[PDB]
Amino acid sequence: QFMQNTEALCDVKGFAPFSKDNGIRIGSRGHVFVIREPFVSCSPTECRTFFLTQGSLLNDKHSNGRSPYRTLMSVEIGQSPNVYQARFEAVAWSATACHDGKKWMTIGVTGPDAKAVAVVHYGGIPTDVINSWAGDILRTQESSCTCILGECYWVMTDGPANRQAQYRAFKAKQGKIIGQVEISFNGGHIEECSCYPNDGKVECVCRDNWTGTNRPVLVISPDLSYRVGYLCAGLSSDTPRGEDSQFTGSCTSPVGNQGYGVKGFGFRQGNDVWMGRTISRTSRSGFEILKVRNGWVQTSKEQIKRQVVVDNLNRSGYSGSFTLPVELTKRDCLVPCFWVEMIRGKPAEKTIWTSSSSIVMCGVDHEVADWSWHDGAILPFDID
Amino acid sequence: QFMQNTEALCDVKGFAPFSKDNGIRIGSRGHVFVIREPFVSCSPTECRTFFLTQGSLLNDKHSNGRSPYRTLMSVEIGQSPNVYQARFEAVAWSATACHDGKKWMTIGVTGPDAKAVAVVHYGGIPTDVINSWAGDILRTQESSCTCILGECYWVMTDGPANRQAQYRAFKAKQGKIIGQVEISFNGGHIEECSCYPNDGKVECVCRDNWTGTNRPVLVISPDLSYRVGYLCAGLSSDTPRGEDSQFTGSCTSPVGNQGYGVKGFGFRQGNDVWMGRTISRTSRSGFEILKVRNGWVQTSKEQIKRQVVVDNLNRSGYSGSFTLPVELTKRDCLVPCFWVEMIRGKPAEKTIWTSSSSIVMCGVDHEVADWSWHDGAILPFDID
Amino acid sequence: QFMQNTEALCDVKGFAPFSKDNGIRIGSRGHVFVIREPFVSCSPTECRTFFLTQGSLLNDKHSNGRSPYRTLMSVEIGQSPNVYQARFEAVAWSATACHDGKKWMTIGVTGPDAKAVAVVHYGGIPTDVINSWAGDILRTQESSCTCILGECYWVMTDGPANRQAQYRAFKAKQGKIIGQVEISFNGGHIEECSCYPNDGKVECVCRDNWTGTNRPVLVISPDLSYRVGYLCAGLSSDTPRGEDSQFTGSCTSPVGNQGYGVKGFGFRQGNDVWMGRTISRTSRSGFEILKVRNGWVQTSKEQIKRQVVVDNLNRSGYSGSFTLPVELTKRDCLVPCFWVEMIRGKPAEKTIWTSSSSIVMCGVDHEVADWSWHDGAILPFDID
Amino acid sequence: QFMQNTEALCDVKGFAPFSKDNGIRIGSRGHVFVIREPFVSCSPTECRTFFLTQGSLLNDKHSNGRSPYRTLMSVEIGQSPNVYQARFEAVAWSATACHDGKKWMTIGVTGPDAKAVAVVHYGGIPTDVINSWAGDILRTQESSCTCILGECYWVMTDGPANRQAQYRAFKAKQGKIIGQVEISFNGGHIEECSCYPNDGKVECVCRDNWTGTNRPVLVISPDLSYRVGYLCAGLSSDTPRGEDSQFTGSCTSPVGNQGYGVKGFGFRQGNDVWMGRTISRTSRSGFEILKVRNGWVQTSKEQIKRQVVVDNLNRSGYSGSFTLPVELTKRDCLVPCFWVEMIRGKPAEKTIWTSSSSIVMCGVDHEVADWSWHDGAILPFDID
Ligand SMILES: *[C@@H]1O[C@H](CO[C@@H]2O[C@@H](C)[C@@H](O)[C@@H](O)[C@@H]2O)[C@@H](O)[C@H](O)[C@H]1NC(C)=O
Ligand SMILES: *[C@@H]1O[C@H](CO[C@@H]2O[C@@H](C)[C@@H](O)[C@@H](O)[C@@H]2O)[C@@H](O)[C@H](O)[C@H]1NC(C)=O
Ligand SMILES: *[C@@H]1O[C@H](CO[C@@H]2O[C@@H](C)[C@@H](O)[C@@H](O)[C@@H]2O)[C@@H](O)[C@H](O)[C@H]1NC(C)=O
Ligand SMILES: *[C@@H]1O[C@H](CO[C@@H]2O[C@@H](C)[C@@H](O)[C@@H](O)[C@@H]2O)[C@@H](O)[C@H](O)[C@H]1NC(C)=O
Ligand SMILES: CCC(CC)O[C@@H]1C=C(C(=O)O)C[C@H](N)[C@H]1NC(C)=O
Ligand SMILES: CCC(CC)O[C@@H]1C=C(C(=O)O)C[C@H](N)[C@H]1NC(C)=O
Ligand SMILES: CCC(CC)O[C@@H]1C=C(C(=O)O)C[C@H](N)[C@H]1NC(C)=O
Ligand SMILES: CCC(CC)O[C@@H]1C=C(C(=O)O)C[C@H](N)[C@H]1NC(C)=O
Ligand SMILES: [Ca+2]
Ligand SMILES: [Ca+2]
Ligand SMILES: [Ca+2]
Ligand SMILES: [Ca+2]
Repeated sequence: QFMQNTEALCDVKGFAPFSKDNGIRIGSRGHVFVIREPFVSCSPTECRTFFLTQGSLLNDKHSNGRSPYRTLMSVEIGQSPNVYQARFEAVAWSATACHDGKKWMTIGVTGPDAKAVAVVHYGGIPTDVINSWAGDILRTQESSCTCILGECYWVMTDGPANRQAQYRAFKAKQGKIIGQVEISFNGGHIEECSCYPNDGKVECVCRDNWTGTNRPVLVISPDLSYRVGYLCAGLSSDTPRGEDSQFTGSCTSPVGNQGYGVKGFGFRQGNDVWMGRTISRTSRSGFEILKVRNGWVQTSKEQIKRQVVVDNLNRSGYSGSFTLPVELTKRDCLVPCFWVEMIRGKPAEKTIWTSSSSIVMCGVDHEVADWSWHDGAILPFDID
Repeated sequence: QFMQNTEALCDVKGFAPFSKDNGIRIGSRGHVFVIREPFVSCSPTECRTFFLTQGSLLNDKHSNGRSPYRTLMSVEIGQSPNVYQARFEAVAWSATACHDGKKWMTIGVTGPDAKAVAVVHYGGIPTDVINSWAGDILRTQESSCTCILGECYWVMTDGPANRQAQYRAFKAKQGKIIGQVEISFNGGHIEECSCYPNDGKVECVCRDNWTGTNRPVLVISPDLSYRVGYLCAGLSSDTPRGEDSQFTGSCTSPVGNQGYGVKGFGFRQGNDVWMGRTISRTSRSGFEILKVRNGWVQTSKEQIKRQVVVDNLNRSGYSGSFTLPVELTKRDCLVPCFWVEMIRGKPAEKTIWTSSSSIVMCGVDHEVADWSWHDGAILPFDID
Repeated sequence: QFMQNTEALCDVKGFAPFSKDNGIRIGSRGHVFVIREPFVSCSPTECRTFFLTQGSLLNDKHSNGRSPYRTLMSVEIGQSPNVYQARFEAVAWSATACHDGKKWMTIGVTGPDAKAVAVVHYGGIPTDVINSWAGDILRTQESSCTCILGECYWVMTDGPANRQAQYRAFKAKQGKIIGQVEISFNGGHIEECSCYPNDGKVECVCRDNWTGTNRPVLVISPDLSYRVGYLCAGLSSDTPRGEDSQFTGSCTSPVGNQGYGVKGFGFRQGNDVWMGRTISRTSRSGFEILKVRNGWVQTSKEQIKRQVVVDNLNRSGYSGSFTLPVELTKRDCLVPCFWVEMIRGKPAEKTIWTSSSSIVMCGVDHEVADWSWHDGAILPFDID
Repeated sequence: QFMQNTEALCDVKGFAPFSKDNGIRIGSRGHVFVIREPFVSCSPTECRTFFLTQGSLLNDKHSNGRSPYRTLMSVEIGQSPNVYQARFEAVAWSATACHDGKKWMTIGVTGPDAKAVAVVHYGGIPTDVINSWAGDILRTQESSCTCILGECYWVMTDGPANRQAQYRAFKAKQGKIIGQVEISFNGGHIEECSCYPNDGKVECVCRDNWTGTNRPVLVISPDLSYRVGYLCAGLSSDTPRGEDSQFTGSCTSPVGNQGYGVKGFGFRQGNDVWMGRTISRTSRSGFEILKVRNGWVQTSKEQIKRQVVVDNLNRSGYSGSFTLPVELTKRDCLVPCFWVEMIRGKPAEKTIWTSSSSIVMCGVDHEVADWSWHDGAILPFDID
């Protein structure tokens, strides 16, 4: 049976802690991959954490830091990314994964920068390929893809990381690419889309790495018509970004004139929006989630909820979205969840290596207090 | 199929050894979580050990000792709480878990002391939340919850650990809270209830951490009517406690005028009772189980059985109750079992860390000899 | 479905290598239990290796050598007895296990020498108990028990290890003891029986630790009538033993006037017999298997086959029997298999610890060449 | 259900990366077997990596280098050959394995050089044996065997490694040998065949270790009629070999007059051929795959595709073939895949040990760019 995933996303008032893997703490002694770019995706029976290894273990000389050793692997949600619980998925230095109700689809991108290859896998074997079409680091979401009615959808970019690039959406059935579309977005920039199903469409909130401090939004229909623009809200959710009091929103255009960025996410809540962001404006530190009234449709600054998940003295990193399927929840709507990556090590910290751990939160019908579920590893390590 | 668990508890004459995990011994070299608060709960197909990790491994610098790293995880009964066999359950510094016949329900409490959040999980995803209602360390059983006819029941406390607090019982179906009751117990104190099903009711034997050296008893009906009082028996089963020869029982009121306490358990046996206690009156050392004639209904001192499980030269700790379901036993009654936690390390011992291991015993129809299945680890460890 | 196991044992011409776990070699670096007394038993879907741990790991200070830490655990056949693949079965310093077609039955004996308790487990929970009836180390086979038509059978001893003791056979269904018999064997001694099904009976070949250099044989019928005596063959198969040229067989009585012994096995082959023995007469070194014409029924010295499995420069240890069920083989007969335990460490070798590894061989229809699949570990280890 | 595997092999234009296990990198710290001779084979539900351990772990003193410790084990494709994920298959210093749709068949050869024994296992138990028929290292493919319509086929050699030997093909059903044929190949030499199903036949491409720099080809029909010769193509694919510009092909006879060799593979593509080879002509370094027009039927030098997988500065080793079954792909043809073994350590490198890791590629309908997915371990290791 294919998962329909045609339901509305649930409207939620707060987010509760789902899991914490403690991967780095455990890796001081246990056998745990150096990783980065973790993400969560669910099947009808379980949620799993996916991650890009460096082909090396914490506290080993090989952790010394797009290589040909990076692989996509997965564990059950809340397990550390440890060697002896890991399932191999793909050769990959960029990836996305999702389940259609019947099997896991994973996409791993590997190969040379000038001519990369994305291998689509379905049920644990390779089934199709997409080669780079613009010759400049073909790359993808680093979070869950989205499956509706047995067809799965994802976004890729090829081109410069800091100026205009090219963006395509793809649709597959049972691991075969059956459609694609080029997304026209002159002046805009899309990287590392965080996508989820809502009302029979794929809604993605992405990263502008060129000039925008606000985030791109892309809404794809099953026939690959789409709409694209920027998240309307009058609060900026990229990093780096400027102060909220100097920010004016835009539904159409990049605002803030700053480079760089970080993968993040948001969720539509009718006309409102939940948006995540690092607490710091200049560095990947802290993590808060804000609900903004009419923030999906207008340049609103009307904050109605805020929750802190990692405090501002502690490192954060990427964040991303996924949903709980109704075959697990028995709800009439899709429950929205997110993860946060907490990066440790170089160059900010004096270590030879870099890795991350994660925390996962899911939408519930009550507000939840602020706290900090930070990484908690004690650096440097023995190897340093 | 839901488990009925409407049967009488079996009347048993002695307890036989079920498992011993040797977690600390194995942790001198293997990759094993620092834990405390282990417990056992069964499904129709297996028994599992649940435990609260410290987000760190034995013999690692992170084991140096309510943190945001503590997690609830589980293994099959008698496996050490090791990294590579562990199943992740919840973010938690207090917990309870049980199976309804179809899936595992777990509850993990995390967050700040002033405003904690308990996340209910069902079949490995979050499904409901209970926030602190009194603002002072919302907390729960640290042992098995109890499911009857597809509805599961547990006890929580919010308030002071050493004076009057507030106590509630909750009922859920498929991970959704469908009822709750405040337990009126003015002058009494309830913590860390050890509960089991008997004759279509939930019977719990708890810890009074305020003034009582005797244990509270709470009997909850499926409609959330209840009765509450103290275990009648004229022998005290908390620690610390006074000498038995200075003790007089009470069915209604705390006796002994001493603070502090330890999680323990008892089982009704018609009108008699099996009660566990540490052998020492002043410290968590040794473990014995006593059967007292009419001890459930009267202030009896008539001991009819005694069995030692850990001798008085060796550390003990918490203990708790669970039952074997009839779909495993094919009996006409629910078999009563208990576990004992054996704590090692600081402050009693000169180590930087604290953890525990466990032994599990089940009720049988013959008396079993005394012995000592103690922890057996050799301290200090390399890290110390 | 219960396994019938009513078929004749296959008549076999040689034995082929099934598995080798390399447990000690791997334990120089990996996380592997110190063990002894390994054995193999099969279900309709797989063969497993069972073993008695010391509650400690190789190369750790706890391996420094009937304790309360010993446990029965199991892995798939040919896996090292490593922590992260092990299934917990029982608290045990002596054990037996077997499958009835539906579930695993295990028996673990633990407790004090004067008053030990054997806990019967069935499908991973305790289900019955046998307490010591003579007050002197209740003990059992250390190899597979035998199930026929859904009823399982095993042998136990209680009493002195070096003079007359007492011996009982037990029958269980679904983990409940439904029958027992005392085996009258005045002047004889039975320990550590190696049993298998043949033609709807249980045939066991045991160890005489009192005066015999020949092995006891016990044949039990489903109704617990039995016959008992000694393996007829005019070659001695215990260790220690005398030279074959000074040996005369007996069907009825212990021969050779020597103490001590080692667990071993034999298989009836119509009127012939396969018998295992250490190659050395004085120490547990080497391992050979001999087929003797009419050796089951007469004091024959007519050797018709010989195969070496461990050469005489290498350590051996216990050996034992099990059979392959027809639901795995699709044969019309039960295939006979054996294992050999290869003990390493103290007192023979200069180490602080003692453990073993294993090799498993199964009966085939062709002769197989001699070789040596010895342990191969390099002692002492780092810990020594 | 038996797998038919009667379909044509798919005609493919390039090969995409399936997996990379990073076994040596991970083994610098993790618990990973010293191996060599890895290979991949698939069932209807998954692909697995098989490998011959040395009965020892990387970075341990036992890794110090046909022993009686070598075993055949397997993991899921892309897992390192680590202790705690490994499934035991056979005692083996040479091996082959394949699935018939219902169960795994494995063959492990062990024993003395003069009189080796090959044990056939089926569904995880031994089921038949083949003893050496020529008394000189009985040996087999070190890659996948081939199953068609429920019958499985493989090739073995017995005799000298460097002059004329003897070669047989065998057929089994459910682990029982039901047929065999001696392959007449006077003047030729066959070792380490790489076989796959194509159009209801078994096509194998092998290693000539006597005089040929070209590879033998053997095509076996289900009734054990066969044809044998050499791969026609006018490019040599063994190592060592001469320059392509001095090479003329032959369909019938060994060409190049050089000894030694390396296990490799090729795939028929109608009348064309994909052939793998090391990039170096003198050493096992680099790996490229070439498609040659009419290379199956004529001495063609017409190269139409080339892809590099390991560059020529990096070590390679053995390579081999397998196919994806239609029950995984839902295609109308069998997808061709190969693996490459990347050997590290002595004598080329200054270490006490030798092991390998692997990369796996599968046939797709687009060309894929050149890259290098080399081993990447940093030698020497701590133990050296
Ligand atoms: C980590 O690596 C440092 C840099 O080494 C150099 O750069 C790398 C990329 C390689 O090409 C290597 O060959 C070069 O030597 C070292 O200088 C340093 O020793 C390393 N540190 C530790 C603790 O292993
Ligand atoms: C264990 O920790 C001891 C105390 O350290 C101090 O307190 C903790 C809570 C942290 O805030 C830390 O920053 C402080 O330094 C140490 O003094 C001691 O080194 C540690 N021992 C070992 C063996 O790791
Ligand atoms: C192994 O143990 C040796 C003997 O120790 C003594 O006997 C044991 C049974 C215990 O009671 C212990 O308390 C006694 O100290 C030691 O002398 C020796 O250090 C140990 N060796 C190693 C390498 O750990
Ligand atoms: C590795 O082994 C070297 C050679 O040792 C000798 O040869 C082997 C086959 C055995 O017979 C052994 O008994 C002999 O001693 C050693 O000389 C060397 O120490 C070893 N190296 C390390 C680092 O373990
Ligand atoms: C190459 C552009 C890309 C998106 C901005 O840079 C990413 C940014 C990163 C970052 O900002 O942390 C690390 C990513 N692993 C990297 N992606 C790849 C494929 O290299
Ligand atoms: C906070 C009061 C509570 C019950 C008395 O104290 C417990 C006692 C403990 C103890 O007495 O050993 C340790 C428990 N982990 C702690 N519980 C929590 C949630 O912190
Ligand atoms: C206690 C008598 C018994 C049988 C002879 O001794 C056995 C001999 C042993 C041996 O000879 O190797 C080791 C066994 N683990 C031991 N059994 C127990 C339960 O201790
Ligand atoms: C014995 C001849 C054989 C085929 C040429 O040599 C092989 C070559 C090898 C090699 O060339 O790398 C290593 C193999 N493990 C070895 N096979 C066996 C069974 O020893
Ligand atoms: Ca930006
Ligand atoms: Ca108290
Ligand atoms: Ca004897
Ligand atoms: Ca050659």
